[PDB]
Amino acid sequence: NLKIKLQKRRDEVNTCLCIGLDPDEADIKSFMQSEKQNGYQSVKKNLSNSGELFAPQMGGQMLLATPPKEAQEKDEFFYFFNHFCFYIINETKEYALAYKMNFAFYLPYGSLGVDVLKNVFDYLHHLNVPTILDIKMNDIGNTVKHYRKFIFDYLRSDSCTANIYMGTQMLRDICLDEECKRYYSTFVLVKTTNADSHIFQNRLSLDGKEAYVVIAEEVQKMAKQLHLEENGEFVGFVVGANCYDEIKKIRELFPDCYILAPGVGAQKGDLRKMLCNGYSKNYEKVLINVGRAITKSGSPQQAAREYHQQIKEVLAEL
Amino acid sequence: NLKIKLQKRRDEVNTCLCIGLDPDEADIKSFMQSEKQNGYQSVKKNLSNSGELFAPQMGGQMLLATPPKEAQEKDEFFYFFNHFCFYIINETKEYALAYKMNFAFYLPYGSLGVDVLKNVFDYLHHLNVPTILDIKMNDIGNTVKHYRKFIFDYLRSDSCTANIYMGTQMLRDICLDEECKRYYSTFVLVKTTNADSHIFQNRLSLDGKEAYVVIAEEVQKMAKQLHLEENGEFVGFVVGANCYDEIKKIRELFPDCYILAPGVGAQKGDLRKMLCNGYSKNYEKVLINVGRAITKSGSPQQAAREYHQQIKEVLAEL
Ligand SMILES: O=c1ccn([C@@H]2O[C@H](COP(=O)(O)O)[C@@H](O)[C@H]2O)c(=O)[nH]1
Ligand SMILES: O=c1ccn([C@@H]2O[C@H](COP(=O)(O)O)[C@@H](O)[C@H]2O)c(=O)[nH]1
Repeated sequence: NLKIKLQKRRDEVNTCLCIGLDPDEADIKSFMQSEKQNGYQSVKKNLSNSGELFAPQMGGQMLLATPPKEAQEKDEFFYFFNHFCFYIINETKEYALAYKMNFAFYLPYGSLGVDVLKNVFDYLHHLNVPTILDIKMNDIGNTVKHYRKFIFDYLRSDSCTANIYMGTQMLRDICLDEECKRYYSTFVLVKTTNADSHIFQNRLSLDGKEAYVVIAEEVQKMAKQLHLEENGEFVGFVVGANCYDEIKKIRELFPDCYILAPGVGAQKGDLRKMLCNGYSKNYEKVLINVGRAITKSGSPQQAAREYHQQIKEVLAEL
Repeated sequence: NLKIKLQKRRDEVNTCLCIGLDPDEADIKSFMQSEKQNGYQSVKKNLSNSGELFAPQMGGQMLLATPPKEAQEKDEFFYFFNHFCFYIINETKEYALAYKMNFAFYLPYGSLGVDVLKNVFDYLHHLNVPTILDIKMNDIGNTVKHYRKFIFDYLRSDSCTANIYMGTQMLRDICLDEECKRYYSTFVLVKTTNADSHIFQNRLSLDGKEAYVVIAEEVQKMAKQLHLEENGEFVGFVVGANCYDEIKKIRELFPDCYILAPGVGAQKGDLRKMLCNGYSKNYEKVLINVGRAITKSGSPQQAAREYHQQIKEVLAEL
């Protein structure tokens, strides 16, 4: 159960930093270039530092090797995609409460990237680090059951994100299995980081309440009807790191809620302002996601350490 | 460009029936059982009737063969998943304006199902039948670019579905490539078929207008700013087949809009009532999606022919 897992992890790493692992083609190609030049230094670390060492299920023999030849363009790309991901994990895991992998990044190459994603989730499962698939899933119940199988049975993710524009009944098919015997956590989109996010989230309303509030309220009504919390799980909220007024409102209305807050770093969200406004003494309840500001930095480990330090200093103020 | 493609196809098949291809585990297993017993009758048709015959890129040699042995459980499953999909297509293509494949169904088995999905889209591309990926995509622009690559470059889909809870700016990154030189169509969720769909879509409002209307209006404002229609493309709307009041309102507000209307068949939507309310003389502008009522019927070809007939009779009334 996730609530205990997050609490245990929080005490181990003393942070609420969530590392975003969203690799793009340039990331992979660049890592490949630098590894070819430095003689595969980061892959060597991946192979020794995976502790009980990890055995990838998808292309394990080739990943655990010398690298594929340049003539094998697909295999080479798969090798360097997997090892890029493992490199980020190994460079940053000491500083991470969780990892969030955005599904979109693992799709442009067809099934190749899904095998990578499987190896990533399997590695995180090996390390027992909390995991989130940013899939923003939304559909009718029958279809949602199939998303559930992929996210929770196949990837064995700890949580995912969901978009509830359709209604809250969909939560019944993502947060519970068929038999009503296994329970899963999700984070519902409430306020997003994009510039025009107010157009529906704030401008629409009911009975004096902005849409994002109505969405949050209805979500927790459903979470209570599903008995998630008695079964060690929760429905959390995605609230953008640049959404200062909203994160304050959400923490006020739902003191015990779990918030996932992307937007610090590449998107210029004010970490200190958001963490202050969103603060919970139980600080696993504000996951501060940082992707590109770590994965595209000269030194992912140093970047992660820096955010870890900032968050520590801000938590101390609070 | 899609608008001409749909018009041409409409004149060829004289219908607006959109076949949903959402195979579940029971569908695949059942097809496998019956093929083993009838001596692979449907696969034989798949192999001869694919015209210039189709050559699958993913596992083509094994798919074009005798079937895999039962000991090879994964290969067997892939073989029967692909051939189930090809069977539905071959049994129904004479009656289909388009096919809509819901992404969720192609995920529970990991990368295996994505290879199947690639072969499905590639076959439809071979046949030049209009295609829709029901992915309900929603994210920030940077991430949306990666969904675009998968949907439009990799799968070469004609269109997809999108959820615009985040805002309409996201349309810029799904409907246009980076260079602003290729244009793509999408259908935005407006009104959905699930029982509690009114909770946000109708109960939220702005200035007397229900949410689904505000969403539609803002969508078309953005579609016009993107110049899709001058480039042969459109942003359409998903409006449930059981959403009679809303489909009427949407057709009234946007006489020239393209509607995708799921819900007939398994979900009990009233085809005649919806088609009447949503009617356009340009009848490719109401795609009536029917999935399970065809794919789980004793005879997909007969089921498709029946819907084809009903739609013809209703269009004649109108
Ligand atoms: O409102 C939201 C919801 C989700 N994300 C996701 O969070 C991550 C932000 O990554 P980065 O900007 O830190 O690289 C990406 O996966 C993005 O899709 C946002 O940025 N904003
Ligand atoms: O409001 C919506 C939006 C999408 N779909 C999708 O349309 C298809 C309906 O299939 P069926 O009920 O005809 O089998 C499924 O892919 C489902 O996910 C709906 O049913 N309703």
